[PDB]
Amino acid sequence: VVLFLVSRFSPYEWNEFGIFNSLWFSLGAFMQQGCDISPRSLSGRIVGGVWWFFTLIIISSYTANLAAFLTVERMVSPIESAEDLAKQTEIAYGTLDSGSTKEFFRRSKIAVYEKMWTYMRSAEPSVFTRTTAEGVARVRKSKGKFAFLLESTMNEYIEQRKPCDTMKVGGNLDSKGYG
Amino acid sequence: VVLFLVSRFSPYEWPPNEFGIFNSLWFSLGAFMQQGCDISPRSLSGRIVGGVWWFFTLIIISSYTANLAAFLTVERMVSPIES
Amino acid sequence: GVQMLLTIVGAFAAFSLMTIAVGTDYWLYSRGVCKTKSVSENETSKKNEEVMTHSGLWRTCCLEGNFKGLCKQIDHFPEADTAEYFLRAVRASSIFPILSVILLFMGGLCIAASEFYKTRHNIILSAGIFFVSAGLSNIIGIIVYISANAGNSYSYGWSFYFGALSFIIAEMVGVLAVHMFIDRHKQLRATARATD
Amino acid sequence: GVQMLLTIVGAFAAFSLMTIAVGTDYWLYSRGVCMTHSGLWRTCCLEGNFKGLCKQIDHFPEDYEADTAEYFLRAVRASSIFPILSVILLFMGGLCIAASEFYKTRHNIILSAGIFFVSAGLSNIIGIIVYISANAGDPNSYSYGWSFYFGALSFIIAEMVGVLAVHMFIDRHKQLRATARA
Amino acid sequence: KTSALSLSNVAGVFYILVGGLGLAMLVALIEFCYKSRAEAKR
Ligand SMILES: CCCCCCCC/C=C/CCCCCCCC(=O)OC[C@H](O)CO
Ligand SMILES: NS(=O)(=O)c1cc2c(cc1Cl)N[C@H]([C@H]1C[C@H]3C=C[C@@H]1C3)NS2(=O)=O
Ligand SMILES: CCCCCCCCCCCCCCCC(=O)O
Ligand SMILES: CCCCCCCCCCCCCCCC(=O)O
Ligand SMILES: CCCCCCCCCCCCCCCC(=O)O
Ligand SMILES: CCCCCCCCCCCCCCCC(=O)O
Ligand SMILES: CCCCCCCCCCCCCCCC(=O)O
Ligand SMILES: CCCCCCCCCCCCCCCC(=O)O
Ligand SMILES: *C(=O)CCCCCCCCCCCCCCC
Ligand SMILES: N[C@@H](CCC(=O)O)C(=O)O
Ligand SMILES: [Ca+2]
Repeated sequence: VVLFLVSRFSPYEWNEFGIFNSLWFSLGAFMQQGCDISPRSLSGRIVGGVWWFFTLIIISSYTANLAAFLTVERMVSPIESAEDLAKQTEIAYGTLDSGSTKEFFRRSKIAVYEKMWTYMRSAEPSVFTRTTAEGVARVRKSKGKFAFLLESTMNEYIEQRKPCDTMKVGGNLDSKGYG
Repeated sequence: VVLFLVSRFSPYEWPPNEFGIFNSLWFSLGAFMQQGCDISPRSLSGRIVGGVWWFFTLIIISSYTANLAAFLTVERMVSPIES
Repeated sequence: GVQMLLTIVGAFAAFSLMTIAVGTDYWLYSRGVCKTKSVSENETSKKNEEVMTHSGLWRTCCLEGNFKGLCKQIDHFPEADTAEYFLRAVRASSIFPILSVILLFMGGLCIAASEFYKTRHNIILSAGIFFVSAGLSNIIGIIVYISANAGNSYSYGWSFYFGALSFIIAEMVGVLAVHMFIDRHKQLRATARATD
Repeated sequence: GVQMLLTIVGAFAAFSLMTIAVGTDYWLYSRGVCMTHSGLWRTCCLEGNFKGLCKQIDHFPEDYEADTAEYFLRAVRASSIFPILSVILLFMGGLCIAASEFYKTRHNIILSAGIFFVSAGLSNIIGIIVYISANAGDPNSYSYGWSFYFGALSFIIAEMVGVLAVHMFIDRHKQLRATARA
Repeated sequence: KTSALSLSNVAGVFYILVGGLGLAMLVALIEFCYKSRAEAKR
């Protein structure tokens, strides 16, 4: 608009830099291509000089790592925090029956921790598993529609072992230890 | 072919431009190579074809040059077992 | 007749869209707190709870929770150099977003005055400069607003998109205003040549 | 005319090559189940215990999650709309050329044919891209067969025919100006 | 390692290009239909 304005507003000059030819000139400069018309006036050349400098800085930065952004397979997750489980209902989750990761839900007064328990009780078929590896394996076969809740150390062990199809999301919710 | 089609088919313009079947190939080739001279499309339909071709060229050429840097800078790869 | 008509509609639309954007606090949807939080820990337990927010340029407010419908003034000078002081001063003062509103208003007067002093032609040109200048001021305001907010997810609101939409309309009016100035002189020169 | 004849021959070659490529099974040579000469619709067997057994490819295999952008790529792939749409447009182009001979007065049927052939070529590009993109989302060596190149060749023929139809449209409209010059 | 670009990683720019060519032909034809109809009246 400015290039068209400066090159045509003056009645004492009556260039080919109309409104539509100005759009083409600016587009050609940014695309790193050539022009068919070039301004012949001081005001017009200032507009075309700062637009070439702007183009140079912007096209150099963009082309820096264009291939890297095109060849990156970023690791995306469905959920990050425990709060996500409460807010949805599609995926499921449970805990090791007769365990210390279960009693922590029943005896907690926190809103998030009380809500998740509610979802568990009325979850047919039951989500609790009598043995550890009966849950972690059911997760693998569930097509992603289950999230086990187990301690950090075990989840790190069952994360480096093949088939590495399981992983950890977010950080711990409580700090405790064995004895 | 599209650039030639939209620039010559209409009989309500007659040769309105130099964009024949032979100069369209030359224009497209120059644009892709990041060279170019002589003629640029002046009709609305022709400008659209040139604009997308310029956009297409910018991504492909930049991707080639950016990726070629990695090939020229391949770091020495080593087998898994290294001790 | 149909070109002047569009200019008046465009000028009114662009001016209305920009003043609404300045006056409505729905520029950004992010996470934050509303209460001053510096209440000398009178209640203490009622610590700042991070809730969905809809900030603006002058005042923030809460979008959910127990504090819903509570607002607050945005502290742009929290508790250094020449690159993080002038930028915040511009952002705090919002000179450019306000300047864009002023220029659009000034341009409207020139269009309004272009139906009384029809013999004068530089009035229409002055309007074109104001509408183009207003668009350039709207660019700076958007850049400053985004740059300051970079000082973790967010989503720009309708108010942000009203100023952006105002820039496009203002630039279109500027082109239409310059084209009227160009056409006027062409007619004036054509008639003068015919008389010669 | 000589130019007209080459257009008629080109139209029938492009239609035949595109039609064959759709119906054939030697688009790709890859290792899997049924060396396998995978096709556009059904994959078959090569050197092995089975050598003729063919099976309809499962374009929606369950292994996870179906991204909404990945669900629409596999829908276009599975239905091969673009390769089929390339055949239809080439067929329409042939009819328009034939219809021109019967009338020879309209002049707007020779342009219509040119649009179809150019449009047919553009559809074939999409079909090629969709076919390659879908395969690249699966697993360490592969090579395309003659069926794939028959579709690629048909694109070149179709575009060449499209140019001829436009040139005939231009030429016929030039003669009218000369006749209307006196 | 240093991987080579695949058509999947660039097919997006191919769909815009084909879309632009189709749009350009549509624009040209629309202006053709307008002039052709107008010429009949005149
Ligand atoms: C840098 C990012 C840019 C993003 C945005 C890209 C699009 C910009 C539009 C350009 C106008 C091109 C077309 C101009 C057509 C001028 C000619 C015209 O309208 O018609 C005259 C002709 O003689 C009879 O039609
Ligand atoms: N969050 S923290 O690191 O300050 C932290 C660290 C720890 C906490 C509690 C907290 Cl809040 N409790 C545990 C305790 C709970 C029972 C298990 C281990 C001891 C006895 N010790 S710890 O692991 O040292
Ligand atoms: C004429 C020159 C420009 C040619 C067309 C350029 C189109 C740019 C890319 C298409 C719009 C994409 C919008 C973002 C969508 C998304 O992120 O999901
Ligand atoms: C002759 C007219 C010139 C008009 C120049 C307008 C633009 C000036 C700069 C605007 C932004 C001010 C600087 C903010 C950023 C910073 O310094 O931190
Ligand atoms: C601080 C930045 C201000 C930007 C906006 C200022 C616009 C000024 C417009 C003046 C137009 C003058 C045109 C007529 C001149 C004349 O009488 O010859
Ligand atoms: C105006 C006509 C245009 C015709 C060409 C447009 C083609 C658009 C893309 C078609 C195939 C898209 C396949 C899915 C892509 C994806 O979401 O990954
Ligand atoms: C996807 C391919 C679509 C192909 C569409 C072909 C259109 C051909 C148009 C030929 C010109 C028709 C002009 C008629 C004008 C009129 O009489 O009103
Ligand atoms: C100047 C002309 C520009 C033409 C722009 C045409 C845009 C075509 C876009 C095709 C998108 C294909 C479908 C992708 C769907 C998705 O993954 O979101
Ligand atoms: C006058 O108004 C004529 C209208 C003609 C409309 C049809 C033209 C379609 C051109 C675009 C075709 C794009 C094909 C892309 C591959 C399928
Ligand atoms: N370590 C806990 C069990 C951990 C779990 O169930 O995830 C216990 O001894 O009860
Ligand atoms: Ca480089």
